Amino acid sequence: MLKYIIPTMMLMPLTWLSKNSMIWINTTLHSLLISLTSLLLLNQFGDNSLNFSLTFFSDSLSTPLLILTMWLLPLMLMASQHHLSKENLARKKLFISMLILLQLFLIMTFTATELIFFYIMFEATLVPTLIIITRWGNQTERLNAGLYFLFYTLAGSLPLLVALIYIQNTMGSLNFLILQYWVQPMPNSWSNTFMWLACMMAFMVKMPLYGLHLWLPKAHVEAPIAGSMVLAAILLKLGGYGMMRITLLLNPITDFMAYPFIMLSLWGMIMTSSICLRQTDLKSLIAYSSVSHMALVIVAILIQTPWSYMGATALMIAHGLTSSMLFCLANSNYERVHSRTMILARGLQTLLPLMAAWWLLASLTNLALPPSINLIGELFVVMSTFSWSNITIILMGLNMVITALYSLYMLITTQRGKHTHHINNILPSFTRENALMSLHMLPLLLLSLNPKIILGPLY
Amino acid sequence: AFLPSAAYLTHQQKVLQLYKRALRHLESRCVHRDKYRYFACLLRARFDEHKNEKDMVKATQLLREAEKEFWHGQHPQPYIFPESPGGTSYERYECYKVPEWCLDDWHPSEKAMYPDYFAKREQWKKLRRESWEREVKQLQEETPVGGPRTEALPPARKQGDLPPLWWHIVTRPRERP
Amino acid sequence: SKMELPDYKQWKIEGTPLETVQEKLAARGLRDPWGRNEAWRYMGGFANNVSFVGALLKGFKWGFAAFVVAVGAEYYLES
Amino acid sequence: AHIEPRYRQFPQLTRSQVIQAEFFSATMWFWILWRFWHDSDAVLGHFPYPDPSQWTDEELGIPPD
Amino acid sequence: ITKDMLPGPYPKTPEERAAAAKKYNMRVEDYEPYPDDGMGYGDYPKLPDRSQQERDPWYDWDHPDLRLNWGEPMHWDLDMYIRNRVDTSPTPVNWNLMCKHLFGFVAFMLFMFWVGETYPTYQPVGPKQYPYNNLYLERGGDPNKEPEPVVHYEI
Amino acid sequence: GKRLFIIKPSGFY
Amino acid sequence: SGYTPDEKLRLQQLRELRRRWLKDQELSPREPVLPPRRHSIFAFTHVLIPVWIIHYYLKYHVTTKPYTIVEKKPRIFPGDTILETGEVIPPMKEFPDQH
Amino acid sequence: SFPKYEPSRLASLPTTLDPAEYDISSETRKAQAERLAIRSRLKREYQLQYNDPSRRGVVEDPALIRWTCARSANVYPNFRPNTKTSLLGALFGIGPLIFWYYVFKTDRDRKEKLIQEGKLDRTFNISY
Amino acid sequence: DAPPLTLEGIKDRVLYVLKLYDKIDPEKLSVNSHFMKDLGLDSLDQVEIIMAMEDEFGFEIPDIDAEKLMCPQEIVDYIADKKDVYE
Ligand SMILES: CCCCCCCCCCCCCCCCCC(=O)OC[C@H](COP(=O)([O-])OC[C@H](O)COP(=O)([O-])OC[C@H](COC(=O)CCCCCCCCCCCCCCCCC)OC(=O)CCCCCCCCCCCCCCCCC)OC(=O)CCCCCCCCCCCCCCCCC
Ligand SMILES: CCCCCCCCCCCCCCCCCC(=O)OC[C@H](COP(=O)([O-])OCC[N+](C)(C)C)OC(=O)CCCCCCCCCCCCCCCCC
Ligand SMILES: CCCCCCCCCCCCCCCCCC(=O)OC[C@H](COP(=O)(O)OCCN)OC(=O)CCCCCCCCCCCCCCCCC
Repeated sequence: MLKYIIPTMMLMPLTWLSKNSMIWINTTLHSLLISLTSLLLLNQFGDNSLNFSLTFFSDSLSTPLLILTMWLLPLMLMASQHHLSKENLARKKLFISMLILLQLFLIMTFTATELIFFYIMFEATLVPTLIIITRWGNQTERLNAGLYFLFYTLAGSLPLLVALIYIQNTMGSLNFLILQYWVQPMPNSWSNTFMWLACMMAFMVKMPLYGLHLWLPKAHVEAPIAGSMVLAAILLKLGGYGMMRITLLLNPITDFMAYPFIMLSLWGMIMTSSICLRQTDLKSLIAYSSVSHMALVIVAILIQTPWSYMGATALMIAHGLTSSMLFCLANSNYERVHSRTMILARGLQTLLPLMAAWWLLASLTNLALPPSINLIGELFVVMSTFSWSNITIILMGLNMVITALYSLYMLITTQRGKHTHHINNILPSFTRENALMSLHMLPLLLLSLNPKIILGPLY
Repeated sequence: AFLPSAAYLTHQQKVLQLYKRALRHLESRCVHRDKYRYFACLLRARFDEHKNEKDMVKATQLLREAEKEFWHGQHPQPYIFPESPGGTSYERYECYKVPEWCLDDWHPSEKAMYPDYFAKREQWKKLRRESWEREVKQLQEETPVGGPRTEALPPARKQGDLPPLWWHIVTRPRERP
Repeated sequence: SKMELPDYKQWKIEGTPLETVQEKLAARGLRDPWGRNEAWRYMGGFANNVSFVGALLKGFKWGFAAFVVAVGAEYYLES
Repeated sequence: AHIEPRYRQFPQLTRSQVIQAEFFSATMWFWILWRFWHDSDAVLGHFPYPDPSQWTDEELGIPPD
Repeated sequence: ITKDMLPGPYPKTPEERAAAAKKYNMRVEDYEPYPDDGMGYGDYPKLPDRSQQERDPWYDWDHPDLRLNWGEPMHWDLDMYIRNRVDTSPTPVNWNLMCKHLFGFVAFMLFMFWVGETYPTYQPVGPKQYPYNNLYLERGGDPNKEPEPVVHYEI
Repeated sequence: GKRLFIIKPSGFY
Repeated sequence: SGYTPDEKLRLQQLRELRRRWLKDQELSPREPVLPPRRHSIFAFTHVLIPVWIIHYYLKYHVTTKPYTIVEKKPRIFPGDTILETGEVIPPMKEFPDQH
Repeated sequence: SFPKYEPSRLASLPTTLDPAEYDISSETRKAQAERLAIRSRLKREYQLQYNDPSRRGVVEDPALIRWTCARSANVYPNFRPNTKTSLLGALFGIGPLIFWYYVFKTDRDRKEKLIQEGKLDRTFNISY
Repeated sequence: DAPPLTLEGIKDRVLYVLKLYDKIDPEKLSVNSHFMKDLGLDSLDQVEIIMAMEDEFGFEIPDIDAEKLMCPQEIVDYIADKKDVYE
C-alpha cells in the first residue's frame, strides 16, 4: 500500500513548494492522479484478500472506502478554496497540509493489517480534523465542537486500546489475518461483557450511535466545508469499518449484546429523521440525517448477516457521496447568503436552475431512489433486518416515510416557493461549484451500473 | 383587525365586508344568475331594513348575530377567483417572476443581445440612485418623532423628486411574465 | 386592436327569466337594478339551450338515418 | 382567419368544428344502434334463465316417501 | 447583532419583562412568555399558536409566501405553521362533529363489511365440477400416488 | 409587435 | 370616503412611473441581436438503426447465453401439424352434439 | 337557534365570531394603535434598507436570527431538571426503547424457539 | 388566447357595466362621476359596483382597495395597475 502512501506524502512538498497562485491547482491535479491510481486496489479475489505485506492488506471492504477517501481530497480542495481565498498563504498551506495528513492517516487506517496500528491511525485522524474544525471553522462554537469531537472519541477509544492490548496478550497477535483463524468463541461472562463494550463503544461513538451522537450536530456544523465533507463521508465510516473488523472476535456474545444498541438505532433513526423535520439549520439537518443513515449501518453490522454487511458497506459508500454533496450544496448557499438558516433563502430554482437540478438529484439519492446504491444499501439492510425479526419493517418503513419527508422539504424550502425579496447577492452558479456537484453525483450514478465493487468482502 | 393604513376596521367597514362575503357565499349557494339575482335583492332588502339604526350597541349586536347567520349559512366550498388566495391559479406564476437585479448578473455576451434595453435600464438605475438621497431626506423631514405612525408613505412634494420608496413598487414583475 | 363593444340599450330583460325575477321582486316591493347586466346571458345565441335528453341525443337523427341505410344495405347484400 | 373575441354575445364558430362534432355524435349513435341491432344479448341477456321450481322431481330424483 | 438582542432567561421582574418585550419588538401587554417550567424557552414570546394561512393574504407582506413581516417576532413553531404544513384555519363544521361523523362512517362501514362477510351473497348453484379427479395432475398432484376417485354424474 | 422583455436569470454560466 | 389627496397623488406618481417602466420593457425591432450562426430520416435514425443495434445485440450476445430470451412454447391444438416433426396431432373425439 | 362554533386546537375561532373583535373601548384603540406604530416602524426600518441601491446583500432580520438562536442555543441555559422534565424524559426517552426491546425480544425468542424445535417453515430460506 | 387590456378598453367596459345599472342614469355618468357625491349612491351600491367589476374582469378586488375606488376612473386605474396595461 506504499504506492499510495508515498504519493500522499509527496503531496506535502508539492503544496509547500508551489507558487502562491499554484497551490490549489497542483494539489487538485495530483490528488486526482492519486485517485485515478486508487483503482488498482480492485484486484480482489472471491476467496483471498489482496494481502500486500505484513503491515498492509486490502479486502473488498477497505477498497471502496480507500477509493472514496482518495477521491474525496480533490473535491475538498475544490470546495475549500473559495472561502480561504483571502486567507494567509502559509495558513492556506497549513490547511492543505492538514487535509493531506488526514488522507495519509485514513488510507493506512483502512489497510492496517494489525489492529493496534489500526487504532493508532484511527485516533491519529482526530488531530487534523480537530485542527481544521477549531481553526478554520466560522463561528464561536467551533471550539466547543472540537472539545466534544475529541472527548466523546477518546472516552470511547481508550477502553478500545485496553481491550486490543488484552487481545494481544491473550491471542498472541492482533493481525486480522491471524485472527481470522485463531478466533476463539467469546462465552457469556461479565468480563466478556465489558470486553464487548470496550471493543465496540469507540466505533459506536464514531458511527455515531444514537444517544452518543451529540458531538456530531456541532462538529459537522461548526466545521468548514472540507471538514464537513471528510467528517460525513469518511470519518463516520471508520466506526463501521472497525466494527466489521472487530465483531469477528466478539462471537457468540454479540448475539445477545447487540439487543440494546439495535434498539438505540432502530428507534434512533426514527428520532433523528423526525428531528430533520424541524431543523431550521440546513447544515444541522444534513448532520442529523447522517446520524439517521448511519443508524441503519449500526443495525446491519450488529445483526451480522451477509445481506446486512453488503447493504451496510453499500450504504456507507452511498452515504459518503450523498452527504458530501449535500454539505457542498449547503455551502454553495452559505457562500451567498452568509447564514445557515434554511428559511432565509427560498425560491432558488427561479434564480439558480442547474443548481436546483443538483439539489433535486442529491435529494433523490438522499431518499434512496432506485436503482441508486443508496437504495441498494437501504434495501439490503431492510431485507436482512426483516429476516432478523419481521416486526422491524415497521420501524424500517416508517423511517422511509420520514426520510422522504425531510429530503423533499429540504428541496421545497430552499429551492421552491417564492424567492426572498431582500436577498439580492444571489450570484449565478460558478463553474467550480457545478464541477463539485457533478464530481459528487456522477460517480454516485455510475456506481449503479456496476455496484458489485461496493458490496464488501462477501459479495 | 389587520390593515396597513388603519389600525382597525370601523363598524361601517365590518358591515360592508360582511355584505360582500354574504353575497359571494350566496352566489356560491345560488349558482344560476336569475336565482342569485332574486335572492341577492332579497339580501339587499335585509340589509336595507336595519340601515338607519342609531343605537351603536344595537347595530353592533345586529352585526354580530348577522355574522352568526352568515357562519351558519356559508358554503363549504365557496367560489374563489382563480388568482384570488385559495384559487386554482393563485400564485401560479410566482416561479416566473424573476426580479430585476438578476439582470445585473448577466454576462456581457448575453447583455449585448439587447443593447437598447440595457442602455435604457442604465438611465432607470441612474434615476433611482440620484433620487434615493432626496427621498431619504424627504422621509426623515416628514416622519413624526417616535417613528412613523401608519405604513402610508408621502408622495413626491417637489418638482423633479420621485415618491419615496418607489423602486420595488414600480420595478415589480408583471403578473404574466 | 380597438374592439367595438355592442350597444348597452339592446340588453332588455323582457322575455327572459330576469323579468320573472323582477316581477316576483315587485310583488313584495323590490326592484332589480342589475337585470340588464345579466340580460346578455339569457339573450342572443345563448338563449334556447337544449335539454339534457336533447344533449345526449345530439346527432341521433343522422345516426339513425345511417343506421337504417346500413341495415338495409346488409339486408339487401345477403341476397 | 382565426377567431376574433366577442363581448356579451355568442362566439364565432368555424364550419369544421361544427361538422366534426355532429359527425362524431352521429358516429356514436350509429355505433350504439348497430351493435344493439347485431349483438342484442350483451345488454338484454344471452341465454334464458330457467326456473328451478318448474323442474320435475323425476329428473332431479326425489322419490316420494 | 449583539448580546442584548439575543434571547435570554425567563423574565421575573417587570423591568426585565419590559426589556424583553422591547427586545422582541412588541407591547408589554401582549408579551407573554412560556411558563417557567424549565423546558428551554426562556424569554421567548408565546405567540398565539396560529398557522400562517390565517394571516391576511391581501396585505402586503415582507415575505408574501410566508405571510410574515420583517422584524416581526416569529412563532416558536414558525417552520411548523408554514402554509406547506399544519393549518389552524376555521372549519365550516365543528371539529368534534367532524371527528364523530368520520369515525361513525368508517366504523359503520367496517361493521357492515363484517356483516356482509358473515352473510355473503351467492348464486343458487352447486360447486363447479372438474374432470380427472378435480384435475389432480393439473393442480400439482404427484403421478406416483393415485387420488381417490372423484366422480361427477349427469343431472 | 408588442414583444415584452422576459426577465430571467443568467443562463450563460 | 376614498383616498386622501396624498394617497391619490402618490398613486398617480407611482402609476406614471410604472407605466413608463412597463413601456420601457418593450423590444427594439433589431432586438434580440443574435450572433451570426432527408425526408424520412426519423424513420432511419430513431427506428431502423435501433432495430439494427437491438437485433445484433439480441442475436449475437443475448440468445448466445442460456435462458436469457425464454419464449413460452407455442399452443398446440388437436388437428395441428408440427413443423419440426411432421407429426399430425390427432383431432378430438366426436362431440355429443347439443344443438 | 344556530349551532355555536366550538373552536379547537387545530380549528381556531373565526375573526368575526370572537367577542373581543367588536371592542370600541379606548384601551383597545390604544393597543391597536401602538401595534400599528410598532409594525409601521419595523416596516419603515425594513424598506429603507430594502429600497437601497447601495445595498447588495441580505437585509438581516434580528427577529429571524433571534428565532434560530432560541430554537438552537438557548434551550440548555434555560433548562431546569424538575418533575415535569424528568417524567417527560423518562417517558419519551427510555420508554420506547424498553417497549421495542420487549417486542423484538419476545418475537425473536418465539422465532428461535420455533426454529430449534423444527417448527418454522424455513423451506426455501437460504438468503439471510 | 388572452387578449391584452388597454386603458380605453377597460374604460369602455367599466362605463358599460355602469350604464347597465338601474340606479345610475347613463347620461349623467362620466369618468369622474363620484358615486356618493355626484351620483348619490349608497355604500352598499358601491360594494355592488365593485362586485360587478369583479364579475366583469374576473379578479377579486380586496376590500381595503374596494372601499376607496369612488369614481370610475379610480376603478380603471386600479384594474390597469393590477393588470399592467400599456406595456
Ligand atoms: C459508463 C457509461 C455510462 C453512460 C450512461 C450514463 C449513466 C448515468 C450517468 C449519470 C447520468 C446523469 C447526468 C446528467 C444529469 C445531471 C446534470 C443535469 O441535470 O444536467 C441537465 C442537462 C440538461 O438540462 P438543461 O435544460 O440543459 O439544464 C438543466 C436545467 O437547469 C434544470 O434541469 P431539470 O431539473 O429540468 O432536469 C434535471 C433532470 C431531473 O430528472 C429527474 O429528477 C428525473 C429522474 C428521476 C426519476 C426517473 C428515473 C428513475 C430511475 C430509472 C432510470 C434508471 C434505470 C433505467 C433502466 C431500466 C430499468 C432498470 O435530470 C434528468 O432528467 C437526467 C436524466 C437521467 C437521470 C438519471 C437518474 C437520476 C435520478 C436520481 C437517481 C436515480 C437512481 C440512480 C439511477 C442511475 C442510472 C445509471 O444535462 C446535460 O447537460 C448533460 C450533461 C452531461 C451528462 C453526462 C452523463 C455521464 C456522466 C458520467 C461521465 C463519465 C462516464 C462517461 C459516460 C458519458 C455518457 C455520455
Ligand atoms: C463514550 C463514553 C462511554 C465509553 C464506554 C467504553 C466501554 C465501556 C466499558 C469499558 C470497561 C473498561 C475497559 C474494559 C476492558 C476489558 C478487557 C478485558 O479483558 O476485560 C476482562 C477482564 C477480566 O480480567 P482478566 O481477563 O484479567 O482475568 C482472566 C479472566 N477471568 C475473569 C475469567 C479470571 O475485566 C476486568 O479486569 C475488568 C473489566 C471491567 C472494568 C470496569 C471499570 C470501568 C468501568 C466502565 C468505564 C466506562 C468509561 C468511563 C469514562 C466515560 C467518560 C468519562
Ligand atoms: C390495506 C391497509 C390500508 C390502511 C389505510 C389506513 C392506514 C393509514 C391512515 C392514514 C395515514 C396517513 C394520513 C395522515 C397524514 C397525512 C399527511 C398529509 O398529507 O398532510 C397534508 C398536509 C397539508 O395538506 P392539506 O392541508 O391537505 O392541503 C390543503 C391545501 N393547502 O401536509 C403537511 O402538513 C405536511 C406534513 C409533513 C410531515 C408529515 C408528518 C406525519 C407523517 C405521518 C406518517 C405515517 C406513517 C405510518 C406508517 C404505518 C406503517 C405500517
